[PDB]
Amino acid sequence: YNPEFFLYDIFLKFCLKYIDGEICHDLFLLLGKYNILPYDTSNDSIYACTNIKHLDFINPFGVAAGFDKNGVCIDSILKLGFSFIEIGTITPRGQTGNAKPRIFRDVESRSIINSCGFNNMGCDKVTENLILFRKRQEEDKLLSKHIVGVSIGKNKDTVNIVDDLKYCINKIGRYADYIAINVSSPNTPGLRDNQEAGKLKNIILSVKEEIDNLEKNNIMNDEFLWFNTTKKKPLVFVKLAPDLNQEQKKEIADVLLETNIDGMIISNTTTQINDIKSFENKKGGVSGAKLKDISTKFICEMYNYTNKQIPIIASGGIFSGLDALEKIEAGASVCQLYSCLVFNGMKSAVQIKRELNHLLYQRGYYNLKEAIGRKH
Ligand SMILES: Cc1cc2nc3c(=O)[nH]c(=O)nc-3n(C[C@H](O)[C@H](O)[C@H](O)COP(=O)(O)O)c2cc1C
Ligand SMILES: Cc1cc(Nc2ccc(C(F)(F)F)cc2)n2ncnc2n1
Ligand SMILES: O=C(O)c1cc(=O)[nH]c(=O)[nH]1
Repeated sequence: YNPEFFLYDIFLKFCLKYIDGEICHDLFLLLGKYNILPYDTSNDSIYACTNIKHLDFINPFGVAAGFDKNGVCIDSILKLGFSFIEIGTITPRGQTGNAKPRIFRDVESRSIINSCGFNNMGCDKVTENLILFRKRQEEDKLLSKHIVGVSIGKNKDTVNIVDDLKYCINKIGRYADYIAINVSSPNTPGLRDNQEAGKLKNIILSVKEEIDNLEKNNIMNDEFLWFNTTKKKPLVFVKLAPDLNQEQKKEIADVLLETNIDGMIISNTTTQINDIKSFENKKGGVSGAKLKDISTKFICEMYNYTNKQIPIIASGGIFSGLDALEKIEAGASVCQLYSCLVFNGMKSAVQIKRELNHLLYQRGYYNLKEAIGRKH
């Protein structure tokens, strides 16, 4: 460990006590931007590698979407010891999002509620940011093999979703290792942009198509077209809300198999939790420990319904190595953390990786890839 991490966690716990949540987030994004945040320079355990198709993760931990919506702070967040980051959700046109304050924490239950409503600087500006990250990456030893995914969304104003995605893909696809389609947020009407199997099916196919076109259109060899990490075309993921009945779930599984989607992110925030007293007057989706059991259960179901064919990215409610293993044995290949960072601070990646490494050894597993879906 380090004093650096120690000093910052005191600082962060202080901010947690006094300051508004969104103000804290921005301050830490700002420290990152300025590169005063601490680095995890440790070698990751080779027995904790993971992959989704031919996309390779130096470790099983990344930061979920909504954390660095505008890609202002990628180098620093990655250097906290994460293998990947999912920037966005982005929109073609920048939006203010809903009225502030729109992030509320509950320390006792280690949980968050939000109604940001896709605030972001918009596709063009964010693409400029990612471009600059990619150039920084070519000369930053700590960033090599690190993965940046991009989460893409419809504008609140907009009538048609596909058009919005196509635009995003056209602008930012060249710089992405994967694309995350989310139709799972709370906070855009209504309540969840539709994932109607026919709708979703239509959505997924349009996305792959746009990506394919970029490959066709460009005259360059892949080494100079894909200005990303993998040097190949961005994979396609879809992020699902956990607020669906068992039938809606089975119908979605078919669609993912039908379209041969590269992976699924399970899951987004939920609107089905009331136990939080602080949150009673509040609007939006809930994150953190209260989501943990719900989202795990959801991982299991979709793992079964897709016949284990389709790779899973786990979110959220994961704070410990134990929480991580529970997601992995349910059928998840990689894990994403949001809430843990707010709760546990700068050290989350370092701590969780150690915790998982120890736990993998004490359960007799040889490597991480052996534990994926081992509850069946
Ligand atoms: C403040 C806030 C903003 C979020 N913004 C997005 C977003 O822009 N796109 C997205 O797909 N998920 C977003 N999420 C959902 C997270 O990516 C994640 O799936 C969820 O928090 C569950 O993980 P956790 O329990 O570790 O927090 C957001 C969550 C919160 C807390
Ligand atoms: C205290 C706090 C912090 C914060 N986010 C935050 C940002 C960055 C990092 C860093 F990457 F630095 F770890 C850690 C935490 N939020 N977000 C909503 N409420 C928050 N309250
Ligand atoms: O931008 C938001 O408000 C938001 C998006 C999302 O996908 N999930 C979430 O909880 N909030």
